[PDB]
Amino acid sequence: MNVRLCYASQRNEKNEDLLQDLRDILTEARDFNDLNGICGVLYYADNAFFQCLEGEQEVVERLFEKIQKDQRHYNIKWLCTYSIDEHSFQRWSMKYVQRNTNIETFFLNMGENTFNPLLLNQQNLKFFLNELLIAEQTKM
Ligand SMILES: Cc1cc2nc3c(=O)[nH]c(=O)nc-3n(C[C@H](O)[C@H](O)[C@H](O)COP(=O)(O)O)c2cc1C
Repeated sequence: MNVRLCYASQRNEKNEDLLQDLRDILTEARDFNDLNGICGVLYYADNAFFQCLEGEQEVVERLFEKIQKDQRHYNIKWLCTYSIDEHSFQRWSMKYVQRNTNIETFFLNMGENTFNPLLLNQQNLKFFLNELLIAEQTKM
């Protein structure tokens, strides 16, 4: 089974150098994901991560277990795991997306002015993933 797994987490602010942490996370993620048949997107804004992992169920669940142990975030909240009929994020071992006015417009239009993916219902999380898919990747 191929699956998409999504979660949200909090930036651990004990870590002072966020810019280097994001570089390190994306370096590690792109290396491992490429070697293990995983793709997806990492969204970062307002001290919170949202990630979607796509790939074979066992490798994706194993990677999510490893990510839970990572001291660069805390308060990991699993949002969904479902089987997928297409790999939407196959262009990227790990796409990087930051907040932009289109994503802010998306949240405002559906009434969620916190811009917090953790608050989205199943349908709105699918729409949020669409925004992350069409967003121009942020070059790190
Ligand atoms: C928000 C976030 C997202 C991450 N995404 C991935 C990823 O997609 N793939 C990956 O291999 N590592 C990712 N990591 C990194 C792993 O958690 C990190 O490389 C791992 O802790 C190294 O584990 P090890 O010491 O067992 O090698 C991520 C880390 C964070 C904080």
